[PDB]
Amino acid sequence: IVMTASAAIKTPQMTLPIWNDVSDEQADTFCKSISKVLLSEVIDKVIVT
DNA sequence: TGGAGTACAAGTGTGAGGAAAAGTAGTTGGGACGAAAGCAGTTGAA
Repeated sequence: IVMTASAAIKTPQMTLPIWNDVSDEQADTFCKSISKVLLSEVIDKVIVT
């Protein structure tokens, strides 16, 4: 912050307030709609013959 | 009964020897407490 005035922070974050009518089950479904999903994450095996 | 030759010693010049403790002659030994970060004008080619 004080030195270097870095536009490239190591861990840039963003805090998102959710509404007062949206629930926790609706919000956990919502976090999945944003997060990056590699194709690696859904693969159990790759068998190559 | 006088002289002709002649070895024994009194007597006279030439250099050659003797010695030592000082110095100097050739080899070998030895002398040399530093494998740091995000960042920026220049600068890579697209």
